Amino acid sequence: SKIRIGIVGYGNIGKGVEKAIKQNDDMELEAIFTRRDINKVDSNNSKLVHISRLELYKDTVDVMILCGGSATDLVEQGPMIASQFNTVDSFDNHGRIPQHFERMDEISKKAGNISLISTGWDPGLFSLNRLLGESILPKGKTHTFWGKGVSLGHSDAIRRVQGVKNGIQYIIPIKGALDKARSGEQCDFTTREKHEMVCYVVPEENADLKKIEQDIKTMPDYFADYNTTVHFITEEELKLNHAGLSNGGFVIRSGNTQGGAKQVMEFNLNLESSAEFTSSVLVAYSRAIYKLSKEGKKGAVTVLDIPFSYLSPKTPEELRKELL
Amino acid sequence: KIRIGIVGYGNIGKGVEKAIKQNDDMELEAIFTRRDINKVDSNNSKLVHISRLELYKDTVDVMILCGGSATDLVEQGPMIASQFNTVDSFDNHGRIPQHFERMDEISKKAGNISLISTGWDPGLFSLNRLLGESILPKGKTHTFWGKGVSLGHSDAIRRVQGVKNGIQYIIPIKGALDKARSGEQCDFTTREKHEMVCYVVPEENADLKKIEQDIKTMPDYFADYNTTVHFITEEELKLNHAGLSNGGFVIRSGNTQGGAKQVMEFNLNLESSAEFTSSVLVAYSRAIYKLSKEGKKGAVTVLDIPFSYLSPKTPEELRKELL
Ligand SMILES: N[C@H](CCC[C@H](N)C(=O)O)C(=O)O
Repeated sequence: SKIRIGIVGYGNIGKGVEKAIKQNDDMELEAIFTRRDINKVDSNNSKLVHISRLELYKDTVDVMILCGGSATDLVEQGPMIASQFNTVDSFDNHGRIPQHFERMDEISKKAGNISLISTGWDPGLFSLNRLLGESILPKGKTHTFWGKGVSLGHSDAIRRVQGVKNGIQYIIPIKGALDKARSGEQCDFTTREKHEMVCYVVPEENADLKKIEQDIKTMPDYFADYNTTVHFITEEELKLNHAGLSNGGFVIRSGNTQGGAKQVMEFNLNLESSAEFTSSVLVAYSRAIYKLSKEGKKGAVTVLDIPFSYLSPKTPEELRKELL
Repeated sequence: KIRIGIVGYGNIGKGVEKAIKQNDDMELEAIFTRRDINKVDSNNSKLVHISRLELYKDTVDVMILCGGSATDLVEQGPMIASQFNTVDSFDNHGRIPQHFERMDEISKKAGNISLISTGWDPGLFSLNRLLGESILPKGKTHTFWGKGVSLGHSDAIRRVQGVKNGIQYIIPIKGALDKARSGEQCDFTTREKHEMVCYVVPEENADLKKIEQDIKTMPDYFADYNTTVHFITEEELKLNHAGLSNGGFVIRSGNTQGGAKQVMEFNLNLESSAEFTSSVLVAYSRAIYKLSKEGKKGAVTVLDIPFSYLSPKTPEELRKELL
């Protein structure tokens, strides 16, 4: 008796999910659904199944982990899957989360299924820690920083600059801000104080380096609001040292107890592989959704509705004896 | 609206009284003390003798037990749980299983709900050890307790022959902490993680100071750690040793299929450890109040409670704001 997992999308996250399932003995991968031509990419990939045959697996999959891919169904297809399976997704558009929740709720309830929306590290683990911080310390301030990581949007922006062959951008928490937040003194940080941006650019022959540096730094919407540093490197260095697969971040609650005592709570992540970590979170939550589906839970839920006990394959007794 | 009863008025109890003030949806019904019935520390309103506990039946929604002990909780916990929903911070890890069993039986029978062992450890740290373990199944977990008193160890030394009074501190070792955060994974010996520093006020009848170091060779408590012992006067202790600050770290260093280094960390830096525990107890009382109203009965731990239950905000407000 194993939890039967199904993966939709075989991009970085889908591949990571397949790997993560290998680290979970209570789980088994039933199929990986892709839009790609199976006849083109197959032979031993027994698990690969064309997306058109997804409906044929509504009895073989307990939880469908939605790893979109990078198309469009990364927003409108989950509702399609929810109508036929219990789902788990990492919908990361914070501003549109309330909308996605409503749509997924109506659909999952209608189909008698349960859908977990917006899990991963952010949304997900960071969300949980923001909630925990303001709940434990109602009087104080919450600060979320997103550790060194790439902003695809900004990398595309860099490439539009005259004289730029190729390049990459990173957003990085400023140590000074982290130190201040971590101390007891509560304060509100300006955009410019929380994060800085570092770019690594490969210039075209000639180009005018100083002009590129300024074109990027004064770029509105992307860099204008942040202290930005531009490093000029070769194409070789770019491929070698900027795969851009790592990330991290910090969630800090700086509060005061009645009396002015400084109380600080911090949660952070340092991920060599952002995608694989997100996949691991997705798989852990699949165990939770499975348990909940079996209890008869219907509708959409978020990480905020799920007790951590559901994330473990161990029994309640074992947890209270080992970890509490 | 949520009616809270505070049981015990030591540091945690005092902290709960203040923390309740930081929560609009809560009200303090009374503070129950075991101080002599005849004359208390100023019988003024708030304080009420423990004998009157029974009279508050149906006027108190949650009884927060602030009787920092555990041994006392073994018996006092069940007694209260048979009359009210309860929340405690039972901190003896080894005996948590027994405590849970007893409180569960009692609360179930009385139709109440009892949250046991919340606080920062057990409690918050417990939640993060579980989280780390679930998200990164292949890896190692390391818990460190920042510089602060280790209460029990203070009592432990107060048991040494010739010790009038004293205090001990546990201090993480920077080296182990850095390694843990490195994501390399590696077992540590108790001695590699923390060191212990004691400050003892000798009951110097002329008592042997060198023998006072029974502390160092003391099984469990010390000996497994490099322990330093400083002798001082009750005057020095009282003024320079108000071991109120504390903290800790819970680090999970793992690898995902393929060898990618993934590190998760949760830590606390508390100027007032007791008041922080007090805040944790109050937030969880809100969750217990809600669970009770839903019909939940029996014993629960922080591992069974969704984080949304800790907030007075609506599920929609949380999703729109924090998700
Ligand atoms: N006191 C708790 C947690 C110990 C955690 C500790 N073993 C570590 O993670 O380093 C227990 O024994 O159940």
